[PDB]
Amino acid sequence: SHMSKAFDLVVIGAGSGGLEAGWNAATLYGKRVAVVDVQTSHGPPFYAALGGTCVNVGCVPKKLMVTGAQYMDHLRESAGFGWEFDGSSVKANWKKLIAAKNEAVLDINKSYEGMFNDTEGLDFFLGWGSLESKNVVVVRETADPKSAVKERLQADHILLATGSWPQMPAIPGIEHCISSNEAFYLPEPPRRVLTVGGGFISVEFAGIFNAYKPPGGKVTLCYRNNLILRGFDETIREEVTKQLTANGIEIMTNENPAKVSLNTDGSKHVTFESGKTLDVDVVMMAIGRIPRTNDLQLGNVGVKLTPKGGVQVDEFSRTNVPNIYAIGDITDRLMLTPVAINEGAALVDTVFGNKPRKTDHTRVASAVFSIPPIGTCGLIEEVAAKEFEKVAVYMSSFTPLMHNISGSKYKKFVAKIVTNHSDGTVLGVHLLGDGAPEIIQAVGVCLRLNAKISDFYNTIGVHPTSAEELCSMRTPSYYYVKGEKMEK
Amino acid sequence: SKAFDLVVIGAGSGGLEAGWNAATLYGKRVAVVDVQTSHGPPFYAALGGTCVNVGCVPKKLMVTGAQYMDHLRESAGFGWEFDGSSVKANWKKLIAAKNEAVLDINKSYEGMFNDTEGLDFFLGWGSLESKNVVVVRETADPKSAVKERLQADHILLATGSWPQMPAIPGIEHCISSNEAFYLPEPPRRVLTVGGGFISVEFAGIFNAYKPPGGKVTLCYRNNLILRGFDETIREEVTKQLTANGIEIMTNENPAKVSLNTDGSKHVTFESGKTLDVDVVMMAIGRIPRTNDLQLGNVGVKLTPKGGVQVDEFSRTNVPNIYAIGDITDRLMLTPVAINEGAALVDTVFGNKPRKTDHTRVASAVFSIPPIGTCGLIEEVAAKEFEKVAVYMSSFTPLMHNISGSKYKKFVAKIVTNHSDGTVLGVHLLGDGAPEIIQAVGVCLRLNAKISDFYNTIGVHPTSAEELCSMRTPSYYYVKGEKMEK
Ligand SMILES: Cc1cc2nc3c(=O)[nH]c(=O)nc-3n(C[C@H](O)[C@H](O)[C@H](O)COP(=O)(O)OP(=O)(O)OC[C@H]3O[C@@H](n4cnc5c(N)ncnc54)[C@H](O)[C@@H]3O)c2cc1C
Ligand SMILES: Cc1cc2nc3c(=O)[nH]c(=O)nc-3n(C[C@H](O)[C@H](O)[C@H](O)COP(=O)(O)OP(=O)(O)OC[C@H]3O[C@@H](n4cnc5c(N)ncnc54)[C@H](O)[C@@H]3O)c2cc1C
Ligand SMILES: COC(=O)CN1C(C)=Nc2ccc(Br)cc2[C@@H]1c1ccccc1
Ligand SMILES: COC(=O)CN1C(C)=Nc2ccc(Br)cc2[C@@H]1c1ccccc1
Ligand SMILES: [Cl-]
Ligand SMILES: [Cl-]
Ligand SMILES: [Cl-]
Ligand SMILES: [Cl-]
Ligand code: NA
Ligand code: NA
Ligand code: NA
Repeated sequence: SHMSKAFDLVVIGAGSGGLEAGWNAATLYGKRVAVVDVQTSHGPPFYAALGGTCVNVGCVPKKLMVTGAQYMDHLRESAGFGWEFDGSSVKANWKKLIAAKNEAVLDINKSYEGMFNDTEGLDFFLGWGSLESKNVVVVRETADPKSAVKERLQADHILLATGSWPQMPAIPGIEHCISSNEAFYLPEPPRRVLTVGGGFISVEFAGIFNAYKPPGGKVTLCYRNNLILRGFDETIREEVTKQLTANGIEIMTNENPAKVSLNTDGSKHVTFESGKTLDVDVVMMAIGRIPRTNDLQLGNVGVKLTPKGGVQVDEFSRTNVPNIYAIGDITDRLMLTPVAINEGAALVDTVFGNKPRKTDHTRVASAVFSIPPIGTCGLIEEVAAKEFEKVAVYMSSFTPLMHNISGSKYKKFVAKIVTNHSDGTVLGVHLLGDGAPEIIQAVGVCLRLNAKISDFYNTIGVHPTSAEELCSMRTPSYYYVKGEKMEK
Repeated sequence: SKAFDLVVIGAGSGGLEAGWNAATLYGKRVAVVDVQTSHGPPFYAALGGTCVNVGCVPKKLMVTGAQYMDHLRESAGFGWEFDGSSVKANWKKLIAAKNEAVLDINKSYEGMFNDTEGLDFFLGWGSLESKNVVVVRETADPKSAVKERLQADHILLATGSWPQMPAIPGIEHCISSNEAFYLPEPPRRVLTVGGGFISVEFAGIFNAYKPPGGKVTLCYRNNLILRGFDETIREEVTKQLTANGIEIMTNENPAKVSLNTDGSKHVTFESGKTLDVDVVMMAIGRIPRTNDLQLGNVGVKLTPKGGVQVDEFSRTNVPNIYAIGDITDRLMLTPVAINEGAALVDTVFGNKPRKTDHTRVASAVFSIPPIGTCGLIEEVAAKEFEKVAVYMSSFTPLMHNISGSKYKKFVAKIVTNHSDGTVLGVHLLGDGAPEIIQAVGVCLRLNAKISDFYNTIGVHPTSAEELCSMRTPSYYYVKGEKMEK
């Protein structure tokens, strides 16, 4: 006999949260830390890898792809500013985009491999981790619990940071579908695609495919309810629909796939609940992400799950079992890279540092890299209204000037500030238009600072920008007093 | 004769706000005077002011059109394929395009005049006849035909500013930005003389629209362009403009310009260096526009510098004459004039004294790539506070690894008061900087601490988020001296 490798902390999942935790504990509390993940670089079969979802199959590569997409707009829009070239000569090369995105992701993988190798107290382990018991973490050959054990890891504390995975509805033909995962690796651009879901990934991939589809190509997005983007400011959801339609993407609302069968030429025949049908080369299922709890064998130690099925955790990320924590998408709060980063740091502060700290989950700034994009932070009006007696809304939506010249007149900029009209505290900011995501960041700081609308208007404009619009609104566009919209 | 509550000389940023606010929010009767109704030669500025006619609005659009130079090329990295050899930058098309945008705002501003009760527009040149009387002559010549005398309870000087033309031999062969907005064809060779934003912004505009064998040279008399801006940013913007083909001549200054028979220009510098160019633009400064105002008649006092003298409340030495905007010669910014012009009206036709706050004012340079800035630069803060800390981040973003523009570093710097952690200045370079900085302005109004920044959760992926992920200073200034203690 001989000893198992021993750690202060073992983290399952080398992603947005786990990596911040592992890093913080190794470089700032002098701890020995094990991080398990299922591949060392991006791609099939498991897509996520060293770096996590954000890095291999999320924020980073999609943003490249959305930048890739924006050139369709750019090239068209430049004629207005006098640019001339052979429009007939223009083709959008997917192969070449993917190959770019790929090796860029690979550099991030390779770069984090090197940082493990270079950081004393931080080691990586390739495989599937699970819980044999409350202080033992087994790393196995595959997700199957009968796969050969690779190593047993003795751990004082255990960090569950496995993230989330696409939710695939049980319908006939679901095997004929794909997910965000596979989208990143289509070998050639789909000609007709249907993205299923009215959420941020679907809306996003739609514009991507929209830009890179060949010939008489068509992109259809569908949503089970009236209006895409549940959770976002309601003017934005409408504007963004009209703008997605304008770039030639079509929206199916109050529609939901019920089955998919294969056509004899390999294409996809989709029947919705309503009897309706649609033929596409690809069906991208993007209807929700579910916490990834199944391979962890949490039964072995009895970690309680919420009804929705995420790892239940207190405001400090602790499970019903001492020394086991969870952060990030597996917890089913806000599914965002920076919330997982801020969650892991805080956990490590709490447990290894002198300074206990908990993640603030309100007033989190976020974006949607649609074309144009949304930038948002804080409460939307319909929520604000329920919880505050008097709520004011300030609004503005010129179609901006450059887009009068550029040809895309359909490209509005909406800006919205939602306030507690009783003292003027800004509860929420909601934007759609070019630069929206870049603008919203400091608004985050503003909110954490309890900024009042008076603080917004009293600050002096930067001209000429779209952001200056936010310091020009002084008169409310309308209100809500106890629950009810009014206007005066 | 005609007579009024408020008479405004200059239908510009400051004055048209002043006007409208007095005329609509207070029911007062108002005159506004300008020399032209729409944009362009001969007077360039016109109804709408500098910013609309020959300022922010037109340059923004032209810079937006320059950027497509960068855009068209960077599209390749993302797999866009097209015939590169068929690419032409059509200047006349952009100028025509810019001209209708500007023309339209003019027209609708004249639309606001004919729609609005008790605010009237007057064509011609304004001048102080008497402390209650404004003459509108037909031209700047103070001996020309009177068109109106306007009886003026209160008077407003908002005639803006004008390009400074140094009195060197053959100065007459140079243009300023005014003419630059109207050039019939894009120069093959251009010298922009000046280190400030107007010179820089135009440098890059001509750089994109230059015909095939062309070259944009910029000169500054001192060592580094953009005095007043963050130094890391000045040095970077310099390296990045160089990589995009614009030559920066530092430590050089024109002593004269003489005209060649083919129309071009022979620029001779103090150093004895010479360079031949198609156009010489002069953007070395902008002066108060007070020559034509006939101020002598009442003795409104100007300073040593030449701007009308004013207190915190825009008031001149002469009771009931006031001055806002560029004419006063502080912050030369459209939104500032607009703030000045409206606090004025509130402090004069209402409840509360209101003073425009000149500090911590966010601003931008629309260079390629753009700067956005707010609050103090580090050297100035090391002279007022005892422990200054500098927070720094300078990666070349990934989209630019893929793009081909590996030289496109994003710079993000926070200057702090290290004793309490108050942020005093935030300086940005890179795509988006002018948009990012706006809400930083608000922060700086709410007393933001460096920790108020790191504690806010970032939006990913954005450049902005870098402002929210700096916790350890890169270096310091201790009681004057720079170090990493
Ligand atoms: C398509 C897409 C686009 C997105 N775009 C954005 C965006 O633009 N901005 C933004 O803020 N957020 C975005 N997100 C969200 C962001 O990716 C996630 O919120 C974040 O990556 C998850 O945080 P996490 O800590 O839970 O780590 P994760 O990265 O999700 O998980 C880490 C790792 O756990 C591993 N793992 C799973 N099971 C095991 C096993 N038991 N053993 C070992 N390892 C295991 C996985 O391989 C993975 O590498 C996007 C997400 C997706 C899917
Ligand atoms: C190239 C350039 C780019 C610029 N870019 C920006 C920018 O991006 N952002 C920014 O904030 N600022 C910018 N500015 C500066 C901004 O334009 C000015 O600060 C602003 O317009 C000043 O407003 P004002 O009220 O003082 O008067 P102005 O807007 O300058 O208007 C003064 C008016 O007075 C009129 N006038 C002059 N003499 C008389 C007379 N005797 N009788 C009657 N009328 C008269 C003029 O015709 C003019 O319309 C830029 C300026 C230039 C030159
Ligand atoms: C240069 O600093 C780093 O790149 C190290 N990292 C830090 C500080 N936090 C992370 C958060 C999320 C991810 Br995904 C990656 C990091 C990286 C990192 C690299 C290697 C091992 C752990 C963390
Ligand atoms: C279209 O904007 C308006 O509602 C009227 N304006 C206001 C409120 N402020 C201005 C500040 C600077 C300038 Br330049 C222009 C305006 C316009 C305006 C237009 C015409 C006459 C007076 C004011
Ligand atoms: Cl292709
Ligand atoms: Cl759905
Ligand atoms: Cl041309
Ligand atoms: Cl100079
Ligand atoms: Na190591
Ligand atoms: Na303002
Ligand atoms: Na942060």
